Amino acid sequence: AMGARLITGGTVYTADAQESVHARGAVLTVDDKVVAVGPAVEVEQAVQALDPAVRAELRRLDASRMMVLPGFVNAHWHEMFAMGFTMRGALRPPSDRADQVAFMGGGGDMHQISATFDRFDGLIEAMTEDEARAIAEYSMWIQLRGGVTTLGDMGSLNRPLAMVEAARRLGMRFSASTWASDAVLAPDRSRFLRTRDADTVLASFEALLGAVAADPTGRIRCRPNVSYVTNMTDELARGMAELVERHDLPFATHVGALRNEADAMRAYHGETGVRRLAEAGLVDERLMAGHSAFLDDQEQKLMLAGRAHISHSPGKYGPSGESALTETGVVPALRRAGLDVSLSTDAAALPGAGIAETMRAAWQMYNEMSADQTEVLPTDALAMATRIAAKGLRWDDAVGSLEPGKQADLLLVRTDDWRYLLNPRPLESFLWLAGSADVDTVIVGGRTLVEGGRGVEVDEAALRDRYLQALRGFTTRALRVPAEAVDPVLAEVAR
Amino acid sequence: MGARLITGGTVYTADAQESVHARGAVLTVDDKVVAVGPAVEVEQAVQALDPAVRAELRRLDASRMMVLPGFVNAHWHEMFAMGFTMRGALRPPSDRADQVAFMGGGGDMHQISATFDRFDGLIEAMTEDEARAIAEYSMWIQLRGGVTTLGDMGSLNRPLAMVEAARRLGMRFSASTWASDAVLAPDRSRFLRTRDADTVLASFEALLGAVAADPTGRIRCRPNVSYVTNMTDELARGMAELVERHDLPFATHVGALRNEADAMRAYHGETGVRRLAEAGLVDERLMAGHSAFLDDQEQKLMLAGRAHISHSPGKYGPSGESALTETGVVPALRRAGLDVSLSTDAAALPGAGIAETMRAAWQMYNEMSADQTEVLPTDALAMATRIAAKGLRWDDAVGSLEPGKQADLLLVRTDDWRYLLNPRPLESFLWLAGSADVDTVIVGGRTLVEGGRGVEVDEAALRDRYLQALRGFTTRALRVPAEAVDPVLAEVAR
Ligand SMILES: [Zn+2]
Ligand SMILES: [Zn+2]
Repeated sequence: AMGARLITGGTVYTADAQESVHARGAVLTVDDKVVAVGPAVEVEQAVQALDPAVRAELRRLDASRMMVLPGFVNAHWHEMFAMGFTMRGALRPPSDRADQVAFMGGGGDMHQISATFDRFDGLIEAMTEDEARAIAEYSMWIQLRGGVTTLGDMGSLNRPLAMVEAARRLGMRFSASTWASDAVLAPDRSRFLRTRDADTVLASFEALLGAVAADPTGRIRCRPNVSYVTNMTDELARGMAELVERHDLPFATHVGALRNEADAMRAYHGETGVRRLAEAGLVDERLMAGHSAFLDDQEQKLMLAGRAHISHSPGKYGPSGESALTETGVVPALRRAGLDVSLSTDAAALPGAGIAETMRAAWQMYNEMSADQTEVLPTDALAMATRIAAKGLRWDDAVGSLEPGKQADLLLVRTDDWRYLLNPRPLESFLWLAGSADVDTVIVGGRTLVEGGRGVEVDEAALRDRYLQALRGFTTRALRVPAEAVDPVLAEVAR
Repeated sequence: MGARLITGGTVYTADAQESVHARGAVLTVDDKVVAVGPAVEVEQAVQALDPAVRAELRRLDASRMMVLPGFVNAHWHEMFAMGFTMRGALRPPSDRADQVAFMGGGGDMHQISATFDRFDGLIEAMTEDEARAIAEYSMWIQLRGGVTTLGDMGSLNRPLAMVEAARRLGMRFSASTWASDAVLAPDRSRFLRTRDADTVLASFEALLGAVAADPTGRIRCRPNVSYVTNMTDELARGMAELVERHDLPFATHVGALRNEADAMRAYHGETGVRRLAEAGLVDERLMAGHSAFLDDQEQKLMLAGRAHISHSPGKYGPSGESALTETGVVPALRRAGLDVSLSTDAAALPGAGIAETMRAAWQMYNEMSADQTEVLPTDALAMATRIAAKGLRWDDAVGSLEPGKQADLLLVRTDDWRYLLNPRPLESFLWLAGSADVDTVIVGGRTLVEGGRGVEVDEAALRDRYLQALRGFTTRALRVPAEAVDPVLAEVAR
């Protein structure tokens, strides 16, 4: 962006170190940065202290009927929209009555999960560049529409460079990754099959790192991940450790996700996920561990001693049949012991809970478990979806809070309807009765991308129609689903 | 009102089979559903009407919509009179100095008991106009969120003001009166009796007599006890006699808090469910609010009596209550075949509606059991419709879209990104939608809400009368200085 903007009159949640809230607050931005944030009258002094040239073109946004938030940082996300017709998706009968416990449910089917994750590379290769771009753009637009200004890929069924291109075009921030799986649990062999050379998987991530260095927007970073500790060799783990030290990067993986994980890990690898990561030298401040609930006392102590990070998705565990909240209570207990814990959406093949829905879930579920309405305050849920997530992503230098020097990444929500009436804590009303759909305005680096809940830098109808066309092509050609099953569903879409 | 055909959308019936019809239809004549099913089946029912009826048939195009039964919120309290005081409008915008209070940390049973015993005094200080203006706005919020049948389980309001508000808004209401005849005082080792049980019972009989004539089919009543802490044996035995004589449902709060059983034993010598069981109140009439802190014998009494539990998993966390995971008893009793419905409870400011509560149950019950099928989305719907109507003893008329039942239904728009390609729009609704996403509300075939707007109410007027009433009551009855109240009311974006 170019020029100064003053967003004044609303309640401003900063998610700074003090979790500061300013009723009748203001945010002054110049180009892509926040320069001043506080009470309207304090910020008005900063305006009078600008270069006259800058003040003369200052745009004033009246936000008195609005709440101002930092942009959501969704640090644990997967692009999976290519599986819309197959994965718990568009071909199910409308009735749910015949549904069965499957996949992640009932403790986890570890063989099926391992095998499914090892198949990703083959399905990515079956995708056209246009299908990748069209599906990435729509999938990432849905995140942006729900207030996500910084999105973290932790392993996607899509082409990394298609997703980088989608992020560049949409105007949002993206931490790109590659799919990394070099082992599969084969029960008929009584061993893991080493499915790939660790060094080839690491070279692919270095090729992505080289391509993202060439992007000049400052909006694209990358972070290597391992799909899941079941699908990781010692050689992949040691290589990731060496790569993240050499390039000074964050690192992400899924670990302690499922009840049946530890038993499969001991049987096939001879050791549980966190202890294998710890041996490789990966349990340290760089680590974002997805889920990380099924940890014994030694593994909890390794996470605390390393000052690691856990990303938690309490909005989506129930519908997947996962028990990564209440079966162990470990993630809330590690948060109480001073571990950084952020909130993330995870993802599915169809639209599911956004950050706003995940913030509500944490606020309900952590407080209920501890019989304590102060364990997660609404401003805690916000910090867990903004500043603390940015810290796990190692992007808190630039995003996650409204503070002088950080990027002008912010959301406006309308607070003038019955849901907000008389509440001096509009964030609380937002967690009670609002969601992703209630994000009104989205600004990234001082540029408005969304306004009145509408994209102002995209053709929403085009994003939708290209996604449906891409999904049809990929589903019929790559997934070999008959056109007879696909076309009736696409004919029912309300355009 | 005539015949209406609502066709083209996905129709959730919450009938006995939990039937769902993609490209389904609902045919209504006057106040009743006459046909529901596939569009082509229902189209046959249209051709089978009297020609006079068919000639004036109106068609609603619902092809871009999902159709639900009207939500039955069987456990609600009108508390909007406490907007400035109770966790409300005078708090600082920063939450950082908040402390565990009231229901939190196991429950402050002395403070809870004392607070509940003060209700009769505050209701008495209310004008009829204050009561009506606050009731109407409070109940409009329920209606706006898709609640077509609302159950009072003890309100800070005048019963007949709330009946009048329900009559005017066009929704269904089970009215109650406030019942508290004991308090747990810290200076005592036994309950202090505060009222004659017969006076408390006479108040409910005056309400029952006032609504007895009502011909609309929209007003019923159900006696409640506030909380078993504030109930004498004489009140309990009197309620039992009243509900037998008048053939009524019965509701109370029991096993709500960790610290309840210990206070109950210390002051009454017996826990809530056993005291209800002694009175003869643990039977099919009982809707027990919360009912999580039950030992083995009390769970057995609930199952043997075929009692009903109303659960509010949407609101436990923010109150610091642990009525879901600390015991896991409510999900376990549901698995054992006890009727369990979902309710909002209520607060003094707008909180989780039924839609938010349905999502909560769907996330939280499934996560606890590592089983995505323990509560299916259609289960969450049944728990907020047909099963709640059964607990309220109104399932004769409402709670499901079936021939003969009232034409009480909701339309939700399903044409945006949230719903795209999902053949289970209810699932997308629980993921990404809420109370605000209710588009149309029909009660007995009359449209009360359309495009998320009141059809036959001035929403700005309901708001402004509520704020006027709230100001009077807050400054006069709650003695909050005008200096604290007027700056808040001046900041309302009209
Ligand atoms: Zn994940
Ligand atoms: Zn209640």
